Amino acid sequence: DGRTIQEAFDSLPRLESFSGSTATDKLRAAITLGVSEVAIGPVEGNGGRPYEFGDVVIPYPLRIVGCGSQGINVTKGTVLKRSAGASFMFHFTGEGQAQRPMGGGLFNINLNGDTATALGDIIKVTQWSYFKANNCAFQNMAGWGIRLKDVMESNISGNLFRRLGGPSGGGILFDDVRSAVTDNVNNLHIEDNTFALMSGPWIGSTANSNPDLIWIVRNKFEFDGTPAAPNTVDSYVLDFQQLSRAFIQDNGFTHFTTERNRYVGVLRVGATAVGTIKFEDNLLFACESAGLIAGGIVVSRGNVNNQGSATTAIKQFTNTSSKLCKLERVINVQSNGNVSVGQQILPDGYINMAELPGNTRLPSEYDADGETTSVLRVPANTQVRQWSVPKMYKDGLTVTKVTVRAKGAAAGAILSLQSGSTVLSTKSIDAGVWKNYVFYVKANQLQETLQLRNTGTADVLADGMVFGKVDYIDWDFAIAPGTLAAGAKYTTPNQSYLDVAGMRVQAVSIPMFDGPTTGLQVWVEATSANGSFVVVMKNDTGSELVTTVTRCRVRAFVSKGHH
Amino acid sequence: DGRTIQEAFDSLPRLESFSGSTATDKLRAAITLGVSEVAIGPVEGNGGRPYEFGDVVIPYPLRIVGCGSQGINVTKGTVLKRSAGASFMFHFTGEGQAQRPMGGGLFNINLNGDTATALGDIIKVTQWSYFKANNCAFQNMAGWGIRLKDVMESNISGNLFRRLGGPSGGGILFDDVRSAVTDNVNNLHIEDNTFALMSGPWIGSTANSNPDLIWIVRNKFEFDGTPAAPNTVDSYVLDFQQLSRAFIQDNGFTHFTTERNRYVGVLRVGATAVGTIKFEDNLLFACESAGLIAGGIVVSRGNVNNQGSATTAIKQFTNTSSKLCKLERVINVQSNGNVSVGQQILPDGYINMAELPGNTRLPSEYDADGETTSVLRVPANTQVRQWSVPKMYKDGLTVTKVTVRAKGAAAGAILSLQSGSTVLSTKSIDAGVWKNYVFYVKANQLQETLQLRNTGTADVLADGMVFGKVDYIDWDFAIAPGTLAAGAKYTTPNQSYLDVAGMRVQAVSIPMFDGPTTGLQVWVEATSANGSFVVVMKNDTGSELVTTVTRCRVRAFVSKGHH
Amino acid sequence: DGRTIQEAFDSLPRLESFSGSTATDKLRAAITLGVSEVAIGPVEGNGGRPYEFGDVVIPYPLRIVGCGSQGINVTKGTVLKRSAGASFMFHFTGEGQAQRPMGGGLFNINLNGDTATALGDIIKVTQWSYFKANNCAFQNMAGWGIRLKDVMESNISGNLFRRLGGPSGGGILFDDVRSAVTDNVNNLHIEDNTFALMSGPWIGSTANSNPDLIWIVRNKFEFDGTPAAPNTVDSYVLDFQQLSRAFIQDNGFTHFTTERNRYVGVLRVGATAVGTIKFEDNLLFACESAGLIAGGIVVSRGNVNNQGSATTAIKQFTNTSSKLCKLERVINVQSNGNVSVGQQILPDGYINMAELPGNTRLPSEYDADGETTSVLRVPANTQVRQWSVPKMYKDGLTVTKVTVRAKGAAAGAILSLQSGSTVLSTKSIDAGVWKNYVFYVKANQLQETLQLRNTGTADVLADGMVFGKVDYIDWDFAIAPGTLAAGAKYTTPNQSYLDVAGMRVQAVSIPMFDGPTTGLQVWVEATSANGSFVVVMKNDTGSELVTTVTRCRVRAFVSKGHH
Repeated sequence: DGRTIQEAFDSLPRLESFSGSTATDKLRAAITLGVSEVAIGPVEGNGGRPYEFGDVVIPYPLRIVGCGSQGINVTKGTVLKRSAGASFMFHFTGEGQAQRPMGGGLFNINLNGDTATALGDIIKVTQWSYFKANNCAFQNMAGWGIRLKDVMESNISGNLFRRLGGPSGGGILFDDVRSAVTDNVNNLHIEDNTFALMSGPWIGSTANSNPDLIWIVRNKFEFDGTPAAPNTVDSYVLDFQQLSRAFIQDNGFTHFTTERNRYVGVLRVGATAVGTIKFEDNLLFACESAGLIAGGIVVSRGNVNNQGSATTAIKQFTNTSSKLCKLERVINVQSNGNVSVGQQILPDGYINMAELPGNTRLPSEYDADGETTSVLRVPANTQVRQWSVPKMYKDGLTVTKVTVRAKGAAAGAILSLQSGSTVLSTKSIDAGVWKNYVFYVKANQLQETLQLRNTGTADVLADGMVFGKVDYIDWDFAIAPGTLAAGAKYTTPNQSYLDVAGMRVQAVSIPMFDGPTTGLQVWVEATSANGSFVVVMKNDTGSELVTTVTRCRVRAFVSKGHH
Repeated sequence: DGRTIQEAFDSLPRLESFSGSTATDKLRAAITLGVSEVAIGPVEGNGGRPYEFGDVVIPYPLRIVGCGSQGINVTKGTVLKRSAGASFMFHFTGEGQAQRPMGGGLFNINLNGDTATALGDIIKVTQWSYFKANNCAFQNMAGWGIRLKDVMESNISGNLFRRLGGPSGGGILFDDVRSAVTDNVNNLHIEDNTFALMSGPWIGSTANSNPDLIWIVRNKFEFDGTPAAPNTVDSYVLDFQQLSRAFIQDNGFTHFTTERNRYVGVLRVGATAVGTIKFEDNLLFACESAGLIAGGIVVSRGNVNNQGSATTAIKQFTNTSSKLCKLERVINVQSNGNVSVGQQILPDGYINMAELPGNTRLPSEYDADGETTSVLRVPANTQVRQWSVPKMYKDGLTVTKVTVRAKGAAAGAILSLQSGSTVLSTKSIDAGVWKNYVFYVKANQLQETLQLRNTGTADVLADGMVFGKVDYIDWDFAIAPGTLAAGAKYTTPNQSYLDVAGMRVQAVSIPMFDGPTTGLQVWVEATSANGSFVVVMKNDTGSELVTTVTRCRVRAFVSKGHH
Repeated sequence: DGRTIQEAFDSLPRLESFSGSTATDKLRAAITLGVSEVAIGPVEGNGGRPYEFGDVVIPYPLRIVGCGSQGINVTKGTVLKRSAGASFMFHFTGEGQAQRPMGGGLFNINLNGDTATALGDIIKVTQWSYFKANNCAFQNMAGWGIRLKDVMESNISGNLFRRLGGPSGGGILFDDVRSAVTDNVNNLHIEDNTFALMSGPWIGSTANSNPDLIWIVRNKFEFDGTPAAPNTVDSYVLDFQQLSRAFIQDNGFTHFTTERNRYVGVLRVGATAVGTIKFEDNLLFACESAGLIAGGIVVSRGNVNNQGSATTAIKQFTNTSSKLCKLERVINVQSNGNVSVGQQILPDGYINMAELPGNTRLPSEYDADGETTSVLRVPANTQVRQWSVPKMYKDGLTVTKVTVRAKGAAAGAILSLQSGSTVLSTKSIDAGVWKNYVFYVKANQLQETLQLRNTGTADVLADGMVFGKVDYIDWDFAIAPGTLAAGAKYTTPNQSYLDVAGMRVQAVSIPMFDGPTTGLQVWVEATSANGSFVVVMKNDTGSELVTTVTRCRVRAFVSKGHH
């Protein structure tokens, strides 16, 4: 002893070597002793061969430290191979534990499956928190690299994932929740990683996985080739049947195509997905499709695909989500720098109705002819949406206009534009077609908020709207000029600015009519300084003129007050 | 010796064990020797108990390496407890050092306070650079986790912060500058961290802290519960009384409410804060308010709150900053996917005046009725803002119009629109109310720049403006038709296109007037190809007509040149 | 032996000590043995001096582990100095290797050059993957810190770079590709780093480097001072002669000016650069210029410069790229919070033509007078761009208008607006000047897509366009009133709504003419309910009137259908 102070036999560097019979049977000698960190040394101390573990169960936050690195090659560093017919290599599980396991993981380790085809899992983590897998590899099997169930607060960064998955595998799997829907995968970082040459979902989640607050950022995903096990189904690199808050950002994705192992899209989001998925500022190369969004709130912006050697421009998300999606185009630039798919050219001032606030839950649905393909279904006697009027417009001197693109599901839908419960105007909605419905708000009618409501008896599908100030209002009114003797004239009823615009009328257009006014000399007389007017119609023919018109119309122009 | 080459007693693995009497008195034996790295081994070598340090002072970049992990549990890994009545556990300080300490920190260590209520600091870092605290924990006291004064170039990532703070504590504190305002906290990364169940500011700064270039990104902040010490005051998760360049992005924030330990908002920014704070693309859940911005330039976009179980939609930032803030709505989506707070519906083409360039410092102030609540105060004889005219509009054939929303602080404010020192037109500003002031720029007056100036004698508050091309210009002019005999007519003075629009006039509206024109047949005669015109007013009554009008007006429509 | 189980002499902790003669000659004893990890201990075991390596070649993924930290100071931790006249310290190379090196690097090491002026390289990495350099320093020479050739999948994060470069050095260099253009630098992370007081490019690439998928994020770049070797040429902090997919985001940049060692700009991008460079959300302080973009697709948004003590507002990117660039202003705020350079005020609805899709590669070029300085050159008989018409506009009841800003390179350019191969209308383009060319699409002509084509015989330069719905259409038509006897009148040919607007005409303006209409009383008669009309011109003079006009024009207003 007397090692200048302590004793010798200082197995503080608890390497695998101190334990028992064989590597895997040393197993719980490691674990039974409840040692905190175990060194695993390089492939030199096992004679060029990897240490071979199988079905090792870790019930406590055990650091397995290595002296390898992220990388495919197996000839330098710590290397670990799954055993002949074992289901997993390590199962870090707090199932049955009084206190939940918190910490531990895999540091500096090249982890392989026993064979390039062994279905199963490499590393399972169940009911655990603050697992880290750093500077590692996960490779060489046809099951899942890392399988996660009820794991929180965790980190998987700077690793390689390769030759993983197939028919019933993939990379990192968010499995079903363990018990309650809150026993999910949440607060997990997947960063700085490299994914390559894999089958199944590269990252995925099950139909009951309920994941939340997932970072998938600054990774590199690239096809690379087909592994031992090709895909049996149309596949997506990121396949999340459920997903809540998620950042999927600043990643590369390269060569994901149908012909290349059936990667028909980059991201797929299941119908039952909820929370906000940000798919933003990814740089793609020669990818076939952004993917399929069947559910959730998904925001996609800033993504750019260089088409490279691909035969076609990237296809945009197919969206059938029942929820607001804001899917800005994935820009397609050809390898020569030419844009062949640009930003979506929207109608000026277009707002998809799902982007507006409202007091009723209104599921979105797919319509091929909707501006964004996504439209609200609004049943009878139900608010569409209600929004705040800009403070610059509430000056008593601004006419505004709402144009809404709508389709009746059947006969009898009516849209009303309202200020609160006051009905401003109504439009009957034509069944079965998209049409633009125009509603003007006189300057004296505009208040704090506006709403559209279905006041009819059938469902209306609401696409989007344009709302804003206008500098004129159209006006049509009854006339009855009758039969005029030679030289006789008729003067229309007064058209008060109050009725026309709700505010001073600056001027009007020439008047037009619901029929020919042959032989009528027409002019306008102001009846007040505020732009009220009559139209005068004088028989200029020299003999009796039987007029036919019964309506007159103008465009009335509006500016401010009297100065 | 002759250890196949060297000597034995190879205390190159300098564990705590080689030093002196007790853990803390080993203290400077460690430190006096000036050893670079010290291993601290797991809770097994101290008999299930943590090693207990207090008031240990580190004057040199000392790595304290551990074999623990980020995590709450104290039963596996390196664990360190503050001592009975000690103020701190470690003080990494370069106070008095000839050369500033640069490096060192805390690697793989679960750090606890002696008791869940001990006010003080766990870890203080003063006058230091390139401190790293990685894979750690900071927990179990009512003071500050990490206290920072004059620390630069540093990193605190992948840690847990929990059961910290209260009345006079919090998580990570940016304390006052040490001496000169440049002895601040700058270039610090706070990433990949987990904050939980804490009181005070989770991250904060003092009124004299002057921090700059701070990342707070891809962390998880969640209420979790109330710790031993509840908040005594209304609190904010991020409370920066001073802050310059800062990225606060891609974080989760969950369940921050008044009822939940008085977290009345997520972010608060002090009045004296300066540099650009980016609060962007955070995903919130059941949070009560974005917070209160009392100062600085703050940009907030891309944030989305899922309201979840909260009773109310998230409230938006209250902003009283004297400086430009660009605060895009934090979108509120209900747990069912329904938007109940959408993006702010702005007037079409609205620009808040603080977003424009100008040659004078003009502090912003709060006005409830301003479009963004933030408005400029512009004293007499002072420029409001000046901007560049788009090159597409400077073709000699484009009329433009400025609409500015303004309120006089008192009688006598005047806004002038100018091209350089040339005054284009003026509007007297009404005291005490918001009104829209309209200024037209004839096509022949538009040059390189435009400016608004207060040319009056009182302050004007400037909200925002709309500036853009228009396809018409309103025009009003003097007439004097007088008394007309039967059949007699009056022709107005010529209305030159040069005066009307400054360019060819395409057409005009019907003319209106400052009073009734009963009995007057009115038409327009072109006087040139370029749209100049007179109005003719003919007495169509058959007897003497005494007219009353003295002004005529039209809308004049403009298109391009003559072809 | 019988070390309670194993043998003693357990040189599993392979420190440098076990090898051979001297540090560098231990060289391949380390390497020949093919040891995976080598510890290098602190400056204490070499008597206060750094271990001094030179021209050490590593052909296999060797971890060189240290117990230092990122930092300038050389008195605590592992420190390594280049030798007297050696070209490099380590060359991690897989040149000649059967299997490519994958893994290894530099962990916890302060790496210095022998002298502050030694041109050369500190660390070269050639033909390698998954190199990591973490928690390190790279300092004290006038050559390159890290030189990279054919390195992939790699990471350089959390390091210090200082007193590096000069005339023929810099920080991190992406050197030429090794053999095929795919033997590049790709999938590399440069994060969390600190750059300081350096010359040359801080990060750069050669004219043949072809880099792809580079992160440069959340670093701190600051002038700091001039090193031993000042710049001999105008320099850029980031100088990438070639660069494809790259994220340059969330970085600080501080005090980069011409006077401060000739940093004339922050980023320079070479003419032959391709793939999408995102320069986004950087926070600059007292920087002189964003830089010079001579090539590639570059997207720049969210950047803000606080001018601080600098004398001038930051200058914006100079752009001469042949490819689409979307360069949103770098906002300039003065140290007092006043904006002095705001967002670019664009014409309302402006789209630079390069942002649109098209079937032909059309290189962009510089024009000082272009809205963005970047314009397309479109030769004869070639499409300009083609875009999709918004679905809200394709209702058969919407008139739209294209305004395109264009300059003929020479006489004879013609722009045609077309729906597919159907020509809607044409404009001859004036040589040598920018002009706005207006094209109206009647409501009955609008289909699925629109295109502009050069149908002339010279090149046209295309700046940008405005495309959108309009609520009127201008119309001009032939008349022949001739000589009218007293009281006689002329009625123009019918103006069908079909010809005027392609849809119902709501009203028209007063008619104007190609000359004076003195003495003509003019009115309009509707000829149908759908807004067709004639103009009547009656001689109101009482004697023969010889008219002179031959054209009449109106603005025609359009709304929806008949209800």
